[PDB]
Amino acid sequence: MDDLVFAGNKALYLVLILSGWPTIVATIIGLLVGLFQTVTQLQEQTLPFGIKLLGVCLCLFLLSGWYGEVLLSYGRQVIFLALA
Amino acid sequence: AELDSLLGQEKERFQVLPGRDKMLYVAAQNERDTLWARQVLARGDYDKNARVINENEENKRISIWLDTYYPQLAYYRIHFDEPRKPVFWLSRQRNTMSKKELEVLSQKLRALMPYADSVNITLMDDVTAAGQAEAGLKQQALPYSRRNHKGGVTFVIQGALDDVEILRARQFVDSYYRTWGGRYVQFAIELKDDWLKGRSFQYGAEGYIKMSPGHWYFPSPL
Amino acid sequence: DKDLLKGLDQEQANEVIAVLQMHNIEANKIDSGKLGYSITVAEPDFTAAVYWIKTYQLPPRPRVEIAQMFPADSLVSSPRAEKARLYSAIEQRLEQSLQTMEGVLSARVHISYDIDAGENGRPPKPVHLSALAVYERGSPLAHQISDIKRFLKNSFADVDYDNISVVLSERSDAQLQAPGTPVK
Amino acid sequence: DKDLLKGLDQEQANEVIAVLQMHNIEANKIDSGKLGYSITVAEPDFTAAVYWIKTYQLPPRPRVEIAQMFPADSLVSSPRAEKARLYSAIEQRLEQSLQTMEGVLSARVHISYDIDAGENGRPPKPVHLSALAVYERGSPLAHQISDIKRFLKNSFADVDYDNISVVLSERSDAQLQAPGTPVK
Amino acid sequence: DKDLLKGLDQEQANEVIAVLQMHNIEANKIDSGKLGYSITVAEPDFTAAVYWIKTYQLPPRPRVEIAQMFPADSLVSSPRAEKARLYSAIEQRLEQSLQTMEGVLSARVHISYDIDAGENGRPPKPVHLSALAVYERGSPLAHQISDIKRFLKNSFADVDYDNISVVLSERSDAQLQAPGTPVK
Amino acid sequence: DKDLLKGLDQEQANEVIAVLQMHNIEANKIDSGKLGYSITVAEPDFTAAVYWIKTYQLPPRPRVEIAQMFPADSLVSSPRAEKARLYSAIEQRLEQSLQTMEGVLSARVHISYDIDAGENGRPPKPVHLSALAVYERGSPLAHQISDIKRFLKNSFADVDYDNISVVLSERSDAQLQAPGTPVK
Amino acid sequence: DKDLLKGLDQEQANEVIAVLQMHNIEANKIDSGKLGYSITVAEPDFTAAVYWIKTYQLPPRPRVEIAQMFPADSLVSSPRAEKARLYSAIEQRLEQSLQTMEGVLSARVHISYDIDAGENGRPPKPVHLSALAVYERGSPLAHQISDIKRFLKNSFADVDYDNISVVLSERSDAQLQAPGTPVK
Amino acid sequence: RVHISYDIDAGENGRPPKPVHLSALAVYERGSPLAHQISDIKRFLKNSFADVDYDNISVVLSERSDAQLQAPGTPVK
Amino acid sequence: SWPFWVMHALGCIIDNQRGATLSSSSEMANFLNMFAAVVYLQNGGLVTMVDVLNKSYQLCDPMNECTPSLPPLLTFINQVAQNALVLASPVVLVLLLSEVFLGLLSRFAPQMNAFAISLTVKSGIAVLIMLLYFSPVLPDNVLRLSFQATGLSSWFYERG
Repeated sequence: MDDLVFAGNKALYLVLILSGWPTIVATIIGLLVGLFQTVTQLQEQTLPFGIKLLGVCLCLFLLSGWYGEVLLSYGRQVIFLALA
Repeated sequence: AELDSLLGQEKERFQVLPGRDKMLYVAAQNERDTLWARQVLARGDYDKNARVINENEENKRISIWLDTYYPQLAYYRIHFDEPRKPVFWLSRQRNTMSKKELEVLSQKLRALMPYADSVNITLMDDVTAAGQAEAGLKQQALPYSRRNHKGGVTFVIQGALDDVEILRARQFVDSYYRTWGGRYVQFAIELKDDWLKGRSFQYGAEGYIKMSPGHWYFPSPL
Repeated sequence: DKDLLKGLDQEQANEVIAVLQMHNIEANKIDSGKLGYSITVAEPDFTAAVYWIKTYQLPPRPRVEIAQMFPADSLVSSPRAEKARLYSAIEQRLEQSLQTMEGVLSARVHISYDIDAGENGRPPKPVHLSALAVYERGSPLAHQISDIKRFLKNSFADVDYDNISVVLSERSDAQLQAPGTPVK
Repeated sequence: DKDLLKGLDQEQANEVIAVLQMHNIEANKIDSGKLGYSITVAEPDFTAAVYWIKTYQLPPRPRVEIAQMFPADSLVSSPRAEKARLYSAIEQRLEQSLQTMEGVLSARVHISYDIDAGENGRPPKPVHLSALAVYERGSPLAHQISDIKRFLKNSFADVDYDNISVVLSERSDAQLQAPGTPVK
Repeated sequence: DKDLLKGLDQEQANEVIAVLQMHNIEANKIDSGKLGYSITVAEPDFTAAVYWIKTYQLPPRPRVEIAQMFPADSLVSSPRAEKARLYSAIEQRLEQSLQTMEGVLSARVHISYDIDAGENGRPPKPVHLSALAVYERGSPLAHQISDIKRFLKNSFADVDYDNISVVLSERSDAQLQAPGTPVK
Repeated sequence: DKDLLKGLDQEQANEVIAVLQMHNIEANKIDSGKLGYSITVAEPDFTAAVYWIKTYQLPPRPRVEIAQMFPADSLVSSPRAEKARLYSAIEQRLEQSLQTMEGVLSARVHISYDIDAGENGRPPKPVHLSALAVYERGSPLAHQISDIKRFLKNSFADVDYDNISVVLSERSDAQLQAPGTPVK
Repeated sequence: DKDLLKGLDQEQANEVIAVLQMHNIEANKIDSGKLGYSITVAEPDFTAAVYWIKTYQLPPRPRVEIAQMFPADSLVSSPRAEKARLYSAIEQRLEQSLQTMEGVLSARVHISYDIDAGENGRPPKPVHLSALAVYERGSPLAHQISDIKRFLKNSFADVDYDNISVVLSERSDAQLQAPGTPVK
Repeated sequence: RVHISYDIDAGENGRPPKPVHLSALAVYERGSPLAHQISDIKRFLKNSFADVDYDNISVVLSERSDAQLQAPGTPVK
Repeated sequence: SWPFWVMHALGCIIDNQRGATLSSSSEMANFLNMFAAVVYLQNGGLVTMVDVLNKSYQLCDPMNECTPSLPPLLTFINQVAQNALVLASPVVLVLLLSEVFLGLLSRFAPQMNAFAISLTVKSGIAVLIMLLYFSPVLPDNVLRLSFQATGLSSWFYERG
């Protein structure tokens, strides 16, 4: 029981922490572009996607090999708890 | 001032006795009034010597002297209803002391209590001390078991007793101990879990046989 | 002269006075406004007064009820947190109902708490009770153990007469005379 | 005039004076406006009055009802918290209808509550009642049980006479004379 | 004149005076505006009046009805919370309808509440009643128990003639003479 | 002229004067302006007027109807809250119609209410009626019970003559002469 | 005039003074208001006072309860943190109910806590209790052990008489005389 | 001083939990018969838990040291 | 199947408030249903399931015309919805306050595109808030809503 509680607490923790850096690197560049639009008046609502695509695709570029060694380290542990 | 005015408002619960060794004994009657008179003599509002005595603890004080200078003595209790002439309840069927030997004990017990004048030694029977304990234990309709042996008897009350049979037993033991004291007969009230309150039988081939009283008991499913 | 307790409450001060006056030392209760009461004694009575404070564990703690640890201000309320608050008001209403009998000065009732039997398929266990009481002296307190058993029996779902255990006693000897002033 | 208690309200002070005057000491009920009442006794009476405060557990606590633990100001109310507020108003109405018989001065009624039946599909058990009463003296209090058990029987779903228990008693002796001032 | 109670309203003060005048002591009803009423008795009549306040538990509490625990202004109303108001309005209407008979001064009716027999598939239980009454004296109070049963039998769905219990009695003796001031 | 009651109603004061004038004591309907009415009795008649106030439970409460706690102002209404409002207006219109008969001074009608049959798997039960009436004297009131059961029989779907209980009585003696002032 | 402990409070300073007065050395309690109490002894008594501080491990720590580690002010509460808060309140209430027996000055009760059985399909275990007690001297303390096991048995669900262990002892000899000042 | 065995991971698997062990130390006042006072700490500790045995408890106790009451003494140079 | 419909309906409101489901006007509710199907299956489970099925033949044996007892069936839809709503009550109110505060942030500067700014953060707050009460609360309510064999007479009667 205490491992079923631990494995459920860690699956939600890894979802929270792996979707952390791409969702805070697409937030500062969602807010500072609009703060530039508060100084100079622009009425183009479809503007900060041009930076949001480069922000998410460059954050997923440097940490690409890092996600594989957190998914493999958690996926090998849960099967050892399953079988043994 | 005098000692019998430094105590409380009523001069009815204490009693001031003059000692032979130039002391002043205060005769209380219980433990709550013993600390009432010992607080007065402890804080020191009396310029002379005084002591606070009691029936329960000067009966324990001269039992320490007695099993050093007179061992293997059979006796019960010392009664202080008149504190200038105490009564020494001695056993009759277990002593070998003669008339000349009882007077030395009567003088050597007088020398331990300087307030007393003369100790009156009387002899009680050993079978009326256990007959009154068995007739009183049967009048309350209590389950019990008597164990006779040489030099004392014992009464054992076991079982899953209810709330009335503990209060009726405890009210009788503390009223018998005040009269006789626990030197000869001793009660052994104890609670365990078996609805057969003390008794135990074994069953085979003819009916039931009453087993001997032993320490092991069968735990009760009910 | 010398203080031994201060900052006490109202009901905490009368217990310390009633304890010290039983043991022949006279104390004084002084009010200090919003800072509570204070209790002083004389010079020769101080050594005995610290000894009876230490022995009797004075000042008394406030009495605890089981409904104090499950407060009603929480917007969530588990079924373990509703039956415990339901039991804790029954064992206070039965205690307040025992003091209106003939000759009872105080009483204290306890109930067996069952909270985890209904959550699974297990049947609920039987309920047990226990009671204490202090009777006015002059009472035959061996025949009043069956009126508390009769009153406490069918005030609940289904008890037996073995599950109720009441043990009671008579009150102590009355203290009426004044302590007395330490003269030097 | 040594003060025993201060800050008491109206109903708490009349019980303290009604207790102290029974034991040959008198008190004074001094009003203080917003700060409640106050009760003072004399100096030779102070030692006895602080003894009967500790013995009788004065001042009295306010009486507890089961409907206070489950307030009606909640947002949502469980079925466990609705039958406890219904049964707590029934046992308060049944003791107000018992003071209107002849001879009766006080009464207390207790009902057995259902707890597990609120969350389960199990059928409920039989309901048990219990009552106390105080009768004006000179009354034939032996035949007064057959009226209370008959009145209490068919005020519910289905009870039987082995599940109702009535324990009643006559009132104490009257106190009609003044205590007397301490002369010295 | 030392004051017993103050801050009482109109219906409470006419109950405290009606209790003290029965036992040969005077009382004064002093008005105070928005601060309610007050009651003062004489100094020889102070020790008796405190004892009868303690005995009769005066001042009276307000009479409780079951419709006060389930107020109508709630946003959601349970089926359990609507039969309690419906039973607690018939229980008051038969009580106000019993006073219109020949000889009745006061009456009280009690209906048997069932709320847990509604949600289930079990059949509903039979309904029980219980009534009290006070008649003027000089009446044959054994023959008037049959028409209160006849009036109460078919005011509901299906009762029997042995599921109703009527316990009634005659009024007390009339207090018509003045108490009288103490002469000193 | 000591005061008895105040803050009453126009109909609440006409019942107090009608009760006190029956027992040979006078009253005064003193108007208080914006407060209401107030009844003041004489000083020798004060003890009797307090005793008859306590006995007859005056001042009268407002008479309750069943449709008063299911108000039609809410945005949603259950069928339980719509059948109790329909039956509570039928039992008032039948009471208004019974007073126009030959000899009736007052009447009261009760109808058996239906609660559980809206949702339980049972068909609704038969209807039970109950009526009281006060007749002008000189009436052979044993023959009037066949004119009320015939009128109340087919004012509903199907009731029997066994499900209708009529309990009626002739009115009391007339009060015409003045009470009389106390000779002081 | 050499201090050894400062910054204490009210309940700790009366334990250090009561310890040092038993071993024939004096002590002076100096209040400092907001900064707490302070305790000084004489210069010949300083070498012995430091030794008895180290031996008795003074000042005393506050007593720990299980309900301090699971406070009710948290936002969420597990069932383990609700059963530990229930058992730690029963454990204090039985301790305060044993101090009202005849002769008991202090008492301490312990209950067996269970965690693992409540979550899985394994049934809960039996309950074990253990108590300590301090009796007034002069008592035959071999017969006082059966009233405590009778009181402690059916205040719980299912215990036996051999799962309860009572250990009790008479109090020490009283200390009433003053220590005495060191002359040099 | 009292130590309890910390077995808390018994609920992780389907195995039944282990027994609980206790161990206590004590310092007694000089002059006391400290051989007969070892069955009271064992009786008091026996049923404060679920189920222990009498050989799962260990009591190691000892009398206190000799009192130090005299002053140390000022040096001379 | 009463306690698993509550956890699935819990997951469909948690997944609906964060986004990811407005393409029809799931992936999260299949995890709470798979979790409750294991935390019910460890302690008891199949014992109380075949206990209900074995007590069903003790009250509704065939050739006696048993029937599913209509008058309690009508509130069955309401009960699951009420349980799901109370169970999910924190996460909806927190995501509602995150929408009032982000709507208040646009009144100070309307050139923000605050519709899509909230869409990046509500899926992280709907995980962080449910992390604080996933362990202590959720495995209790599956053992609380489980139907047992003692309530079969309130749901099944016989015509004969």
